[PDB]
Amino acid sequence: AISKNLPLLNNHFRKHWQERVRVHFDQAGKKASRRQSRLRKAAKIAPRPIDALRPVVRAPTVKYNRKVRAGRGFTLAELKAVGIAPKYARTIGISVDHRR
Amino acid sequence: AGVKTFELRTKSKEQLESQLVELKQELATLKVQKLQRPSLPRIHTVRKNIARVLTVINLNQRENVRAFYAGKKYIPKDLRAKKTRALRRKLTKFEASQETEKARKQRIAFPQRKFAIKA
Amino acid sequence: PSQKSFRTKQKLAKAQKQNRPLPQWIRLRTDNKIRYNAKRRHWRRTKLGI
Amino acid sequence: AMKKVEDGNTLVFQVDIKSNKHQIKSAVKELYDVDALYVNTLIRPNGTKKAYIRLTSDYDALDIANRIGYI
Amino acid sequence: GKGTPSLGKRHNKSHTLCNRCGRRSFHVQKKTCSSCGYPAAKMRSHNWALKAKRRRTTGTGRMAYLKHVTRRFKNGFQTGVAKAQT
Amino acid sequence: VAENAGHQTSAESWGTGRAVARIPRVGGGGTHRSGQAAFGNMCRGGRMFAPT
RNA sequence: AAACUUUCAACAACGGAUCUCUUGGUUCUCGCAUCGAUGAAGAACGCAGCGAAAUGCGAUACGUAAUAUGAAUUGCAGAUAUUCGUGAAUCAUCGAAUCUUUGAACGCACAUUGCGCCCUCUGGUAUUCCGGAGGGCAUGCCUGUUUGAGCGUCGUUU
RNA sequence: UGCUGUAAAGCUGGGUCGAACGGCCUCUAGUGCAGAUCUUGGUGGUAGUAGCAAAUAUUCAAAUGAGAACUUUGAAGACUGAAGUGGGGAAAGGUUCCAUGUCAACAGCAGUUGGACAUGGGUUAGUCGAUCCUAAGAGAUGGGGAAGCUCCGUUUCAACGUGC
RNA sequence: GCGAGAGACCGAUAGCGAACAAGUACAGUGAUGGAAAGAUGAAAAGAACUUUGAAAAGAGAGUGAAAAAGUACGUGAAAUUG
RNA sequence: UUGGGCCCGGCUCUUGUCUAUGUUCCUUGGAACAGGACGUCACAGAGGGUGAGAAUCCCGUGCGAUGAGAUGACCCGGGUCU
Ligand SMILES: [Zn+2]
Repeated sequence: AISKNLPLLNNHFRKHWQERVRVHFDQAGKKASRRQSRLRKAAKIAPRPIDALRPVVRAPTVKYNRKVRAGRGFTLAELKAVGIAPKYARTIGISVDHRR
Repeated sequence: AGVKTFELRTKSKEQLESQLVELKQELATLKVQKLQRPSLPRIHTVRKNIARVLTVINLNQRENVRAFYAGKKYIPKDLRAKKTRALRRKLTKFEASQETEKARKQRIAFPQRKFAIKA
Repeated sequence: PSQKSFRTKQKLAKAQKQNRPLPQWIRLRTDNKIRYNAKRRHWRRTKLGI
Repeated sequence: AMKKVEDGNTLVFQVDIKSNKHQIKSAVKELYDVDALYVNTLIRPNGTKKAYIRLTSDYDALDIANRIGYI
Repeated sequence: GKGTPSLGKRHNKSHTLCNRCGRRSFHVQKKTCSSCGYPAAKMRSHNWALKAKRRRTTGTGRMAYLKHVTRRFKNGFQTGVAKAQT
Repeated sequence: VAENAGHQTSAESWGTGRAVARIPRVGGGGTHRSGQAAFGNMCRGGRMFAPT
């Protein structure tokens, strides 16, 4: 059961794993149908853009301080500075985050 | 091919009942003759003729009930829509569109705007 | 037995009517594969289990 | 069955399985205009119901059978 | 004498026909069907008997009403009558 | 192949002492399937070795 | 030497391999969301001119109506069936119906085709008895209506 | 019918047959059988062999028939010997009932015979049974347990008449 | 479940148990168990008719491209047999 | 900054109808869908059928065109009345 100079393995296959094997045969089909959903949604609301505008925020932790990424929504203060009510802002494609 | 439906539908209730009994005695006459032939395909024509008359009698009698219940609040359950059990339990469009006055004010005050970019 | 129920007698009536040979004119139909009645039953061979 | 037409003054009919002797007595009064002395019913080995309807002395079963036309 | 001599004393049925499933599994003294569980409201069925579900389930009979649910659904559960084309 | 192909049987080995190989066999009676071997890759009607 | 035994070849048997097919399966992908007290799934029993099964249907019983279509069905037979036409055949379509006995199964009961009771009509010289036809009578719970119960309790009159 | 290769095998002559199939360069796998008391199917020797021997017992003639130990009829001889090889039923069976026809299979010989095969026919109730009553018991309801499937209880800590 | 499209998948002892009147026949008191079984031909053209036979059949003949295709049906291996 | 309803479109779904070019010649064969010659169409040379391997014999395929029926407070493009 233990022979030769080999690494000791942790292969977690002592449960009925063969009943929970998920093979992603539908990756290409999911990609195509995802594109079709995206096209239908875009065509429904044109020329209004499909995305709401997102803010830019600092990634948390000491490892990702350097990077800056897209946030969830502009704070109420940021919308206050440009004079847009949050209720109004949600209707013109600007995302709002009451938590930040 | 037997009798033709559109003639039956221009008849009254009492005429149809007379023709029904007139066809039934003729079907009984054939089944006596079947004891001696014994092949008698005309029996098939008479049996489907009895079906047509009974259908016209029923469909005429059912629309008279429909007129009696047009617009009433409660009508017999066999005259109601027979979509599915679940679809009957579903909220009606009026019920599903019910809206609190607070929600009505918000939707009116802040509709989804129409806009474009890069101009 | 002689004393039977109506429900029992109704099952025995159907068991006899199913126990007939194949009518012959059915062998003459086009695209016909049935050669005989394969659901024959003899009273002494196989019981009805009623 | 036909021996009972003469010797017994009896008409033999196939009848609905669900009908009782009261309805069969009424039925023959309407269909053939004849009175039944008694109705004797029977459920056949093939599952159908057979009725023996003996007529009163007022009626001749042989005459009625020729009226119906099965003799 | 537990073989042939004892096999000659079998003339008292333990089971008769069941009214719900018609199978000759209605236990006379227990007044229960060993097959469908009659007269319990639910049908007797087990996940350890998967072949037994095959023998008696939807589609093994007439499906006299479920036959046409897809046909009625495809037309949006119409009401009324068809019109004659002009 | 189907996951249960060749495994829709209730077969048990007869054991030894009955002058037949120790392969699992179909129980019951009255059909010709009764007493026949089952479940093996060598058996007619069994499941293949290492099903795909 | 025959017979017999054994081997081989040809031919014929037995048998159903091999070969070639294939209205079946299996797996993967895509789309969809639709059972039932308005009685489902299932069961039983029946139904065709001549049918046992399978398939279909329910005493309107291998089906009725409607719409579309446009000359069949076919093993045989036969129309009081049809052909420049409300017209053959068609689960082609399907929105109107029928839907036996059952079954969650619902008047009570059920190893019985057992036993009721109510309403209307009807036959027998009948509000009471007998028969027939039609329509009804389950349970839990909810909203309401009506009739109530309790010194639970309020105001008045002794 | 031969040829080629150490071999695994390949190619060919003749016969049969009737619809697809090969070589070469690569890819791929449910890829090579003599065995597993292997699996399924088939076929032998044994072998025209073991055997077809309980229940006293059959024989003659005629008819039918292609054909008769075995069918029918007659004559005879027998047996069961009324706690029967008689005449009925309960349980169980389910058409085996009866007539006509018939012998491919079945009746471990035979078969013109049959509980076989095919086609028909047949079961009649106010009084006989069921139906009704209650027995040992079973089991709803009101309730009380139990996550629950359901369990207990049978008038039960109940406002219990589909009263007369 | 409903409806579609595919495959370096299987090809009738394989593939679903089921390509067929398959959850069928059949077994079991019951819970349950559970098979076998595809292929004539392009078309039945499925062998008229004569003869021997009690008949089944046979011998002629006939149909067919083929009967070295006769429903005991394409090919028809081996065991085993004449 | 701004309410509602009807009427027609659009979008989604279902479904009806309509469409190119050899059956020319020779040989074999029971049958030509085979071989050879000459071709034709092709946004169609997928697939199936028809007496053997059929783009051109048939259905389809490709290209689209045009009807009808639905469906959507919770899709928009318009009228119209409030
Ligand atoms: Zn049951």
